[PDB]
Amino acid sequence: SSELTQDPAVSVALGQTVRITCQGDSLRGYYASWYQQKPGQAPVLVIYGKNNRPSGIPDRFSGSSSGNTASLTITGAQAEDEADYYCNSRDSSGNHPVVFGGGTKLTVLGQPKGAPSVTLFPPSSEELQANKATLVCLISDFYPGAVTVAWKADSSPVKAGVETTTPSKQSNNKYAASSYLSLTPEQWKSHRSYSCQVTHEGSTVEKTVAPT
Amino acid sequence: QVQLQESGPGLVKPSGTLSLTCAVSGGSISSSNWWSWVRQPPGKGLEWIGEISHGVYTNYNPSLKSRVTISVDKSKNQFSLKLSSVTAADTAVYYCARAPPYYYYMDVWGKGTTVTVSGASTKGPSVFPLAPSSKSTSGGTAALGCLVKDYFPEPVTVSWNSGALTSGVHTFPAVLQSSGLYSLSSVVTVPSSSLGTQTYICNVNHKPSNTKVDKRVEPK
Repeated sequence: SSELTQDPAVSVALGQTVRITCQGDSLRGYYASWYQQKPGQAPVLVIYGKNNRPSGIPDRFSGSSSGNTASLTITGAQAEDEADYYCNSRDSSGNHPVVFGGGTKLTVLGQPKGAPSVTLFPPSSEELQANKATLVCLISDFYPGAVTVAWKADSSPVKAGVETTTPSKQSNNKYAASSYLSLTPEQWKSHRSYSCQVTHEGSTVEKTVAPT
Repeated sequence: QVQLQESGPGLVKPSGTLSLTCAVSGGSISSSNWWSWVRQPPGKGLEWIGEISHGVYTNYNPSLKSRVTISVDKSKNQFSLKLSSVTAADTAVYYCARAPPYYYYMDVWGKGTTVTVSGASTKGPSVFPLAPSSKSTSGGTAALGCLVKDYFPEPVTVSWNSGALTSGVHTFPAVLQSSGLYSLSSVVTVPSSSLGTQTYICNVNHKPSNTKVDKRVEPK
């Protein structure tokens, strides 16, 4: 429940038109403003007032409003339109505080698949001098944003000491993730190698490091 | 041409007072504009905090009214936010923004500053070089980086060569370990032919713990 309500999720195919709606009793008499937000960045104003658009926002963003509702329309959606969208206005009660909608996560369907790029770093000599050891497996540029990570000491699967991040959206709308294998310096030096195996859409990429 | 920049402590103890400042350039702070504060908890929606205009008229979110103060320093052309009696529900990224005096909107935003409310103590990270080698070198391209290990709280900023190196840089989101400490890595992709000539240095800054380190990354 909110003063400004909007659907939490909506999808659109590449090149198609989607419309995001905002409803609230404050919208009669206050024109809603719309904001686009990509993960990790500040919100960006895209539409305000009566289909008024700030300088620099592409023409495919338009806005409308009727009654107690406001609508943001994205005509011919591109990949760079995938983001969260918030509506916003002032309340009609009291001294008119600013109220935000809950947010709408827009998914742009039909984007091309991307295979993960994997880089595996061995423990640094400085960390080993500190009686610690960390294997760093960096995964980037994969789409869709679902990956499973498997670690192996020599050839045997390893689950202890593994901490993996959730995938996060990059600037190019692909996803990134990292996985850390914590070891004692004795474990690292007493094995022939360790491997990070990254599986994505049924295909697997493996990187291997060894003490030397 | 107005630009905004937040600045804050990063960590605030429970029931303490959060204090932030926003530096304003390209516009007088005494203008008819409504200088505003907005926050956003991790993974949650935006919440409006308050606004001030002419350095006199304030308007606050009713759910926060008794705890919020927004002030203006005309000599420094800044405005500030103070939130008292904080709890974990106040852990969020805080933005300063600008609204005009006629429709409402916030067209100019700051970069945002992270504040976490927690009773735990700060923790400075160890910065380890991730050295390039033949195993991290595919073609005429080499990968090197820095491991920023065991810090609290978020965030950590990582640049390369004092910001003069931006192409090929990828700073990954941090992992939250079972110990409650964060660790992240930043990797840069460079021509493997430049390894013997170009010096590569990662600039790590963790303000909550006063940890500012420039770590040189060399091939062993």
